[PDB]
Amino acid sequence: AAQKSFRIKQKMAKAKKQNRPLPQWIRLRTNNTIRYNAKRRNWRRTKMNI
Amino acid sequence: ANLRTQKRLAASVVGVGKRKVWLDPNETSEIAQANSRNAIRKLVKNGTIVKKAVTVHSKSRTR
Amino acid sequence: QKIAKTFTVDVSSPTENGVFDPASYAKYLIDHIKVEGAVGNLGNAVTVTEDGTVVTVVSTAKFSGKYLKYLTKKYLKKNQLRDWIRFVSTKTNEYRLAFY
Amino acid sequence: AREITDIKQFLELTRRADVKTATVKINKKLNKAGKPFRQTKFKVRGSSSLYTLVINDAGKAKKLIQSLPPTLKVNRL
RNA sequence: GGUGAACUAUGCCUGAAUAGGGUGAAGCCAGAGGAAACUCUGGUGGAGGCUCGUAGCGGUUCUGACGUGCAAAUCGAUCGU
RNA sequence: CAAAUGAGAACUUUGAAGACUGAAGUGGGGAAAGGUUCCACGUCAACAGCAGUUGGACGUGGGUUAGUCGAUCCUAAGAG
RNA sequence: UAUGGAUUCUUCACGGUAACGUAACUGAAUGUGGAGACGUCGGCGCGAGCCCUGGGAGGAGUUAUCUUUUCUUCUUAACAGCUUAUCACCCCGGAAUUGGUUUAUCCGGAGAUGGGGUCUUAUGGCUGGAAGAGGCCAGCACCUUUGCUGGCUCCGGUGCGCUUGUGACGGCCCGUGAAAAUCCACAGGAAGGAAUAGUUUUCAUGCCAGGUCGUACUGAUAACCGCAGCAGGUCUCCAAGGUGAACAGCCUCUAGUUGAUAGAAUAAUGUAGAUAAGGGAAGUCGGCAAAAUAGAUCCGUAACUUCGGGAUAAGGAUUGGCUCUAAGGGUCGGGUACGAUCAACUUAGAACUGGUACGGACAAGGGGAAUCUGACUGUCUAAUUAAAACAUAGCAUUGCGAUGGUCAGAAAGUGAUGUUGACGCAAUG
Repeated sequence: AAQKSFRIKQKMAKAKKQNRPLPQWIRLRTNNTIRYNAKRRNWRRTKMNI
Repeated sequence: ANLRTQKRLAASVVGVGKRKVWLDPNETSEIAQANSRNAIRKLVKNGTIVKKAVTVHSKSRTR
Repeated sequence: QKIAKTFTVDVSSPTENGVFDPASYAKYLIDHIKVEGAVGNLGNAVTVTEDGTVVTVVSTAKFSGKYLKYLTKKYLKKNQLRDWIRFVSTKTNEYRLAFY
Repeated sequence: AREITDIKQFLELTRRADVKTATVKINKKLNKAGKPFRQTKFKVRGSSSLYTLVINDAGKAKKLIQSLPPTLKVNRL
């Protein structure tokens, strides 16, 4: 909704920042098994439902 | 090329619909470089982009 | 009531180009301008004067620049001079025939 | 936004000490179809308002533009 | 021992929406007939949980389509209002 | 239909046609809801039940400016 | 927070007969009033925008032939001043031969008509804003930042038009259609002030500041919910031309799309549309499905009836085009009975005409005679039953006079009816 609240916009911002793929450099760390971001979100696939 | 942005911009700049905006099929490169409202204004002033005339709806039979 | 509206047409450019006959164009004007609804009933109401290069139509009855442009367009379409000459008003009632 | 009718109210408005700009607009209009006169609008810009004095006489406009002190910033346009 | 009235049921509070026609209620104006009482006629007017019928709301029939569907209830015509 | 783009075009872009929605629209805005889907650039592995050079996809970014619009204030059914 | 203006040796203003007017023109406690603040429908009036339309100033289209032609631009915001109003109100005067007057019938000795005024500013007009903007044209200088230079942007008309707003009214109800914050005003007359000065910041001008949060986009045959880019569902504003009664259907303008896996062929059976000689329900549980009817005008219309209906009953006829005819209106006066200009669409006739066709597509009732049943309008089994079921008005019965009836609560210094009182509440048929 266009007329949001500040809490809703803060949640928007947090989810926006979290929605990003794995940095190319962390994949090269020693003893590192994390290959990709397993918590990725699309606005169509999964709703934040807040 | 892909001049969807340019067609939308030309409609917005010159005040008619995308159905009336005419883009020159021989200046595709120039229109492609034009990526601002100022450049689209340059184009419409240069005649590269031309407002199509309004489709006629005569009232003669009605009159 | 007897206000004389004067519409001047500059034919200098087509005359110099050599593809226009101002005398014939003016003659077409007198013999095709219709007054009250019928042609030739210009009972000394409108006159066309030719100086060779600028044709002037003076009028006391109902006459308009839109009428004059319509007549000129009809003549250039009859003579197949369209797509070559434009009828453009430089000033109010100061029309001309442009070539380039 | 406020229109001034009298020269005396115009000249007591000029010396109000809150005026910084005075714009003069030259207009062409029609008194008779054969006599298009010139109109002058002196737009004095106060803090709250824009006053516009109107003059249809070229001579009166000239005398007003002369009597206006040169200290005020006059934009002629 | 807890969670639900975002569907739906029912109140309440505050908002919004609903072409064009048919009929012609009370009230009012004039006229005719008549001894009278009164009776009659023509207008006007614009009532109704009135009526034909869009939007809307619903869902009669085809027991039509579909029926491993568009859809765990939809689609089309025909319908109720 | 043609041209351009491209390794590749039924599907992209441009032009020319032919159409449709037909102002209780397939138009222009909004409410709830969504949450960045908006816009540009690059790009086609997967997705768009054919294709794809296109995309609401993928990657990187940019973008939402108020004394006057709204909340904020008031009270309603009510909650407490 | 200061200056001007206003107000004083009659300290807190004048004018108007009055309605009331003005630039101001003290005003505490206390009290009161108003605005906020209100339903719906109908017709009428006014305005805005849109539609339509004439001349003129530009641009575009057609031009075998015709058309002064077809399409398009000619715009004015918030805000300031002046002015403009139906309704109301004042003054004079005193009315039946009652008069005024609305589309609608109400008003007048509680003072009508008439004459003269006052007011509200919805609304409109002029000016300022503001042509300097916007738009339409023409031209100039060109890997040029890109601009600049000339013109124009004018004047009308109409309406049962559409939509919206407004006003004065009328109808409806056993229904009479929020509250509060806020703002103003009045009543009263506490306090204070005047002759070298004061009173207001409800007159004008002037100075300062205005924080926080939202704001992109979709809003749906792809941005929401249905497991999905699902034929489903989901609130609302704006709304051009023609036909037509019509935000019907059908065709167009502005705007928007051209998105639904495609190519070839045209077998059977399908799904959706149709047409059929003669018969005309013989089909079938049953006329299911389909057909027939259908708009408008005129004519005619039965039984029955709760007199309102039935009723569009039943049943007939007409309908095009073209050329005419007729009727229906608004704006000025003789020295204080004769005429002139224009929009505009309704209705009724007359010829003529044609492959007797004409609501020519679209759109668009089949009807009648009965029986059973429910009075009706309305409601329900979302997703197999819309019904004769439920509701209903009407009728009747029952309880209860408040320390009460009916019903809640584990209790309660607790509750619903109840902001109620037998013309009420409660419980039933």
